[PDB]
Amino acid sequence: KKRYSRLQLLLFRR
Amino acid sequence: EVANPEHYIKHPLQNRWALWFFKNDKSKTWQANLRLISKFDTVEDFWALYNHIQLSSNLMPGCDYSLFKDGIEPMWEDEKNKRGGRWLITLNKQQRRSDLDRFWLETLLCLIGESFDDYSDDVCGAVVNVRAKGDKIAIWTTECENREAVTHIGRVYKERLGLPPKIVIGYQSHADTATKSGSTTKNRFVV
Repeated sequence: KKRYSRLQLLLFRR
Repeated sequence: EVANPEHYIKHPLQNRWALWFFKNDKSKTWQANLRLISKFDTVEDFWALYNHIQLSSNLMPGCDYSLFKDGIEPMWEDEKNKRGGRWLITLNKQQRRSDLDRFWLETLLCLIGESFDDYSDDVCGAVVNVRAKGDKIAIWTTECENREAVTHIGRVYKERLGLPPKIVIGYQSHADTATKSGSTTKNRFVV
């Protein structure tokens, strides 16, 4: 299963 | 040897999601006013979508965004919604400015990130209703009698939104909302 933290999601925007 | 996937793969989501738009046009039916925008299943594809679309606070009165798991339509009559319900966030006219867009992005991130631990499978989607009378954001879950799941989802969502203990939010089954006498629907749960 794939879980992303909020932080991780924002970082992957860059 | 092959290339290291870390260097070039998009980061997959657990689910494929679909973003929908409801256009307020009283000359057309509800069905004709609800359309798919597009679907995505990676973090990078989510941002490509989010980055190019209007913020909820800039939509015309009466319009909605909805983000639902692929194959669930954003209507309570869908098989996965009919026995379900929603955690409802009501915003006053001042919160349009201070909270609507932050709360909606937080909501999207909760969904795509699978932020509900062991209860992520109960989540169907979320809706933001942009309304002159007051905006609403809701997370929709699949079964209103899954007390453990619904309560867990609520606490997670409340804390992700950063609402203080003083603030109380409610969960309402879609059936109860549909059959409500008067303006207010009774809460099956509160957190």
